[PDB]
Amino acid sequence: MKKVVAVVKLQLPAGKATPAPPVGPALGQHGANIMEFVKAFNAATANMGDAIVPVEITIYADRSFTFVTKTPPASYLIRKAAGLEKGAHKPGREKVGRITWEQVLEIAKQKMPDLNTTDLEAAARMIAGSARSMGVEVVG
Amino acid sequence: LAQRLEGLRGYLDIPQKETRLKELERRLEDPSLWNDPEAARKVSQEAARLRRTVDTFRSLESDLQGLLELMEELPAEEREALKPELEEAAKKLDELYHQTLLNFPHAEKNAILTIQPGAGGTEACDWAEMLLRMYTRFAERQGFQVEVVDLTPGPEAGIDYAQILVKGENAYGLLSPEAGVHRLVRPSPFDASGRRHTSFAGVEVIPEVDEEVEVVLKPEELRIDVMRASGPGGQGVNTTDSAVRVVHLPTGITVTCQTTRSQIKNKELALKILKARLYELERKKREEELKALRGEVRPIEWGSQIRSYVLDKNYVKDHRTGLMRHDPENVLDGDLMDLIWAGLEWKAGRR
RNA sequence: CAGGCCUUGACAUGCUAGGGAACCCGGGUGAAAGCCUGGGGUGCCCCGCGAGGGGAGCCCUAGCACAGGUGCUGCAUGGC
RNA sequence: GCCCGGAUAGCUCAGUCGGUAGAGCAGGGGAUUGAAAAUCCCCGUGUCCUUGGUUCGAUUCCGAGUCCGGGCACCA
Ligand SMILES: [Mg+2]
Ligand SMILES: [Mg+2]
Ligand SMILES: [Mg+2]
Ligand SMILES: [Mg+2]
Ligand SMILES: [Mg+2]
Ligand SMILES: [Mg+2]
Ligand SMILES: [Mg+2]
Ligand SMILES: [Mg+2]
Ligand SMILES: [Mg+2]
Ligand SMILES: [Mg+2]
Ligand SMILES: [Mg+2]
Repeated sequence: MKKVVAVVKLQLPAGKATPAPPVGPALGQHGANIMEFVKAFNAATANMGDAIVPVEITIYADRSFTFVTKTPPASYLIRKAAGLEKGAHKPGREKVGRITWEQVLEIAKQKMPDLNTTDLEAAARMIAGSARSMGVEVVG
Repeated sequence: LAQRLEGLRGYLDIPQKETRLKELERRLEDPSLWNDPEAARKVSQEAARLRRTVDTFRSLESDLQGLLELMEELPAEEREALKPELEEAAKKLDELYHQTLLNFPHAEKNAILTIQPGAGGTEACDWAEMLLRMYTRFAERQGFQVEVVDLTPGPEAGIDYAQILVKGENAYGLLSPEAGVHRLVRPSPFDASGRRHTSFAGVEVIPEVDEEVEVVLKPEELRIDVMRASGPGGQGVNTTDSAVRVVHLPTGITVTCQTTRSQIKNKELALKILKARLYELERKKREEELKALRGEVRPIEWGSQIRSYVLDKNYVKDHRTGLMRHDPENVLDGDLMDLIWAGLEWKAGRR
């Protein structure tokens, strides 16, 4: 989340990104380019690792933008702890994953920034909610 | 080498469609187009087609370089440990296989095979008695089950008419190709000299689709009138609205009735007919609407074979492809994966 | 037919290279095939006691020309 | 709709007082034939229409039903 009157927030891929499939052209309708966010973009994705990179965009109408990178969505970061790829067509009590007690504090070393709370436990109980979103169990 | 063929059967779909995504992913980068509630949906269909056209051409050039690198035909460790690395990376090459076999508008449901004889007479009928067992094993090897709807012999030798229904996942898609008239050349048993003879017999293939039997013409499109009786009668034939007329508008059919001396016994007895004529003219369609869905090839004359079978010199001549197998006797056992392998190409290759 | 192996190969012929030129009992491993492997030593043509290797058998591995097929056609044929 | 008759082997039909079930053709295995017929010996062969009741047991007798075939539907 950044500013308005010419912005867009997406969760880019990881490794490669230039074509149009994921969102390649969607950022162009609201003003964009092909040579500004492809190679001169994966400088961050090459660092964030792989999987997902919730980095977004902000238009100015002159090929300029505020590429403020972000931490993988709490929706994905949970599939790593448990293992599942999707989560569940429908959450509830059943889910193809598992997450022990301190399993949620494994991400405590991940999500600490913009959550709202600097600490690890006053910000982890938030991801315990994404365990009631996708379904992913909470061993305990 | 069985993957230099298949591996490049999808290497031609690259350029043809490649530069096409350019003139499509270039209509997405502009909103001015979206204004069209549908010309912005249709484009997002082509935009999303770079799904099965950007994953294949990608993870297939890997199954061509991650194998032609460490593969010694001599038993090794860093070699026979690469085959199982491409056993499911070749078994998955089947993903592109069924893509040219499961992309039929109606290849799910069971298929129906009508093997009828033709030129060659007393022999030509024998031909169908073989092509039948030929398709019996085929479908009985791949797992599918069979249901002999009908089967009748005849005069000298062979079979007159044989109709069958076979089930099993993705069935029609496998027998649709083997559709046309098959020719045979062998020493006619039913001859004195034993001369070399030919025989023709057709094989039709149509999937089990619509089943039910219903026609509820709701009195929602009927115009019922009630004029005064005609003919004899009495002080009442002039007074009562006996005669009734029910009208069908989406067709143009009209039925009348003065058989009795009551309007209510005539409008229902006049309806008891419109139901009829309709079911006949509503079915006359099912005769013409299903006679072009099957196709056209079926003359059985000399000069129209899809595949030619020969026991003489012994070989099979697929006329549709240009291929000329040498195992005829072997095919008559159900072995048809390969002629259909080529048949699911020549056929579904023009559309 | 299922499974485990072998490629000038089970066999013919000529040829190629440093090997090598009769050669003999095992060890290991595996279902066997096979892969691998632990020792004796070559009459001799004989410059020649010698170093050496010309050396006839001629086995060992790589390479070449080829071998191989109860695969098809008995209406392409012989013979029977 | 009113009244009368039906439905029995796969096809067309015989039958029982209520305690069997039958025919002819078709179809299945042999025989002749060089081979198909024809012919020839051997055979299977039924929830007796749906459904309820009567009965010690109903294909059978009963009340309703689905379908088929006939005779009626006149004096205005
Ligand atoms: Mg006849
Ligand atoms: Mg009168
Ligand atoms: Mg009146
Ligand atoms: Mg002869
Ligand atoms: Mg009958
Ligand atoms: Mg009895
Ligand atoms: Mg009888
Ligand atoms: Mg007989
Ligand atoms: Mg006969
Ligand atoms: Mg019987
Ligand atoms: Mg009178």
